[PDB]
Amino acid sequence: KKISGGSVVEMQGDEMTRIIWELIKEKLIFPYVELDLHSYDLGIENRDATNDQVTKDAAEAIKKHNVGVKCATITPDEKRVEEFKLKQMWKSPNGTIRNILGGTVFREAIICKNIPRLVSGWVKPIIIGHHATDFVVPGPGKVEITYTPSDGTQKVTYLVHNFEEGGGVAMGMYNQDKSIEDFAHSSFQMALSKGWPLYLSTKNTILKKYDGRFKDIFQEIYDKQYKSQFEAQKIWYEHRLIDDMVAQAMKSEGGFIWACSLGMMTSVLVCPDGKTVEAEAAHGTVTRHYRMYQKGQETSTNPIASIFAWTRGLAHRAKLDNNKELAFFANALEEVSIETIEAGFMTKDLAACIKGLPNVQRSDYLNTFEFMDKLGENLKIKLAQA
Amino acid sequence: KKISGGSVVEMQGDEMTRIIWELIKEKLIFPYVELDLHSYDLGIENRDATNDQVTKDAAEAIKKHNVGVKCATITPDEKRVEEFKLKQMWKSPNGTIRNILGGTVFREAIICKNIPRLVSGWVKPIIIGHHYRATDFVVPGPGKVEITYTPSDGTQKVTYLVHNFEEGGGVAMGMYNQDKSIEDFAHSSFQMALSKGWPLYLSTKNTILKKYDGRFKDIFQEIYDKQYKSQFEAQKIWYEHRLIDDMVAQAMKSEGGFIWACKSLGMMTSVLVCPDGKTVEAEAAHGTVTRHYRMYQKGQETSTNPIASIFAWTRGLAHRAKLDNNKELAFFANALEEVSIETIEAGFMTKDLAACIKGLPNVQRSDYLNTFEFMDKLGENLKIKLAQAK
Ligand SMILES: NC(=O)C1=CN([C@@H]2O[C@H](COP(=O)(O)OP(=O)(O)OC[C@H]3O[C@@H](n4cnc5c(N)ncnc54)[C@H](OP(=O)(O)O)[C@@H]3O)[C@@H](O)[C@H]2O)C=CC1
Ligand SMILES: NC(=O)C1=CN([C@@H]2O[C@H](COP(=O)(O)OP(=O)(O)OC[C@H]3O[C@@H](n4cnc5c(N)ncnc54)[C@H](OP(=O)(O)O)[C@@H]3O)[C@@H](O)[C@H]2O)C=CC1
Ligand SMILES: CN1C(=O)/C(=C\c2ccc(=O)[nH]c2)NC1=S
Repeated sequence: KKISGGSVVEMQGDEMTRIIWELIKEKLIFPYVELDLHSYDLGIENRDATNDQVTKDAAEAIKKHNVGVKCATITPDEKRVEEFKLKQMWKSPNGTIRNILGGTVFREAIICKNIPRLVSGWVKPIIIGHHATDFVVPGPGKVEITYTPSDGTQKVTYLVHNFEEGGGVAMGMYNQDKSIEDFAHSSFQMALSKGWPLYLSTKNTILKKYDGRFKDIFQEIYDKQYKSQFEAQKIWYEHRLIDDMVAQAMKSEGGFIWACSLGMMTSVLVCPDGKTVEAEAAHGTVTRHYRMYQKGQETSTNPIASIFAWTRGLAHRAKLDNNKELAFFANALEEVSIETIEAGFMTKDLAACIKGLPNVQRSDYLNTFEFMDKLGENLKIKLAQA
Repeated sequence: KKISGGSVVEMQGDEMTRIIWELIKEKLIFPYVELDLHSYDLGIENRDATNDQVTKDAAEAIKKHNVGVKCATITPDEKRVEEFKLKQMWKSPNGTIRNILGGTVFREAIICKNIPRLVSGWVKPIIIGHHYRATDFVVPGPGKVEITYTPSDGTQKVTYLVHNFEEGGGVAMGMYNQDKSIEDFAHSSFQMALSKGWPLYLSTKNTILKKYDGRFKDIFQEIYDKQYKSQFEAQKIWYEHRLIDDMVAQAMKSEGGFIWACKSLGMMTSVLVCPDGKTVEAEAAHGTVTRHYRMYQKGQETSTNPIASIFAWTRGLAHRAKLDNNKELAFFANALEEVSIETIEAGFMTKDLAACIKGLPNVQRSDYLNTFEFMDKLGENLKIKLAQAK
């Protein structure tokens, strides 16, 4: 009577998102889906309690089971250490996981037809994917950067700058071909999965050789694994330059992968091998909202990013398992969310995008529990019907 | 009769901006201001003709007279060489001038109330300083990339491994920065904050590049304490280093009204600020507007935006005034800046602004004036505004 989801690593979070997260599982996921769930408590007091072990433990779990969905979690500073009496200034969980998993991060804003987009439109969303020794130079003299190949066949030495002025500062950066390659695979697969064109954008004219190598190693992997599958879906890859991008793009239908309100932005880390994926929101814990919540005040916090974390995650578990039932479900919910907002029912943040904050009458939007309630109602219906 | 302006270095540019600059002069400056005008014609023909000499001179002039106003100039490339049979693909004027005067470039966007902004929280303006010359090359296969510092005083050289490539090849690059260059950045930066009475913010990835951005933060504080804290507190402003992630946070959540030191185009104003805090060069941040200019050539109606260009004149003129204690000029410059904003805030604008409000597809002709009409309306409100302050 319920769907078999399968293996999902979930990660609990902090403050206001910890609440929405629970609200989602309760009203939107568990009433409908059975999962073999590898839950990991990543909330600040638990991370401290276990010496950030829970984090490493979770990351390994995702590596194992391919699918991870993550609630937003407190990264620590002074005030935090002071607040929870933390033993240490724990390294961002995103950082720790990203480190054990690799891959490249894709960021997509969810588009609602009644919600202002920067460009008037933009019917379909653009999907953005983003991609050293430094020292002091006491006084004058040459800083040269020099390359000797393994076989000692040559030696190239380029001068970085000659200091006759005084001292300064200097640095050296590198980048292996492998990493560029992983960036490419991920970039093309992303374009495949979402059946959309891919673009690349570089300096290329300034940092010629560096950004050149990117142009190249993309082309090559395209022309030897992807030129084929791509046109098998009437969909291209192409290069371009940053300002010529923003050119034909800020006058575009939108809806392509481009390689280089917060409640609506969705990040996803897509690993090299295409099989492993972690989804989360792009926003934080929404502390301001949670302080209010604590104070007994009413809140209007956008659960969409967090929802899409779930769906995109579930979507990818379905894909892997070859699970048409589940696949349908994830999609069905992604629909209901956009549907419900387009229907006019929405949280305060969205309402502000439409009317501007000074203009928002309480009856223009719904509070956190009201909006979550409404999606619950609309999901229940939409599923009952089709 | 007219206000005595003083020494001002004028540079004339190309294409649409050339047409507009002549209108700004004719209609808005000259009628009210006499000026000891060192003009230099930075047209492309003339730059060609004189063997980019006129450029150099203009820079040298600005050096000597402290105040410049630049019209947008063509930067050549292959296509341009053909169009103009150029003797040579001459370097970017700004490039030439900036490498003679030094200092720090500063963009401020001009904000009208009726113009959908980037963030509606930004009710007051945000001014951004930016600091290029990095050597980069391709590792074809395995080997070591090392970066070596040999002191000029004969002390043992110092070698850092940048990466030892075993599995494959890749890319590499050195980057550098002189103390002088950073000192300059800091000064220019504190100069401009005091100038504009707004507070100053430096951002870095200092945590991540301990030594490289470490130097900046330091050099900035060390300069800030040694000679600006006094003047800063004695004006209710402050300096402060921050990290980029904190810095965009506070920015996106702010009221605007601050200068930030960082390591629509007809409303963007570029200002080169020399460290001495005595020389300034003003210019619109946009280019020569060929697209519009070729429309103008073929007899068609244009609606190009003069504000950017006008503010070149006004910061230049304003700085001149401030230098010379010219209370009369000072007023005028402001008076004109306001009239600008005002006129647009009154509905009278160019097509590009009209499309900021009504959406590019929904822009009807009656929403906006064309270049020449709008330029007149500026002329009209200026006269009127000026007549009122008397
Ligand atoms: N683990 C993770 O993935 C991340 C964690 N964080 C953590 O978040 C904590 C504090 O977050 P902070 O950086 O202050 O800001 P957040 O990114 O948490 O959100 C700050 C502001 O953005 C708006 N906002 C963001 N998300 C939503 C939403 N879903 N619905 C409605 N409004 C939203 C609200 O604006 P308004 O005030 O106008 O209502 C909110 O006050 C920090 O401790 C940080 O470490 C941050 C980012 C990612
Ligand atoms: N000397 C200088 O400081 C600079 C010079 N240039 C030079 O300009 C030439 C061509 O410039 P280009 O690349 O077209 O860049 P431009 O800055 O001239 O502008 C390109 C587009 O931006 C919009 N735009 C810019 N300024 C205005 C304005 N004042 N009013 C209305 N719309 C505006 C127009 O778009 P739309 O067509 O949609 O109206 C315009 O076609 C080159 O040779 C280049 O080197 C460029 C930048 C700076
Ligand atoms: C405005 N502008 C430039 O500055 C430019 C190139 C440049 C500038 C300074 C320098 O030191 N080297 C190169 N081209 C255009 S247009």
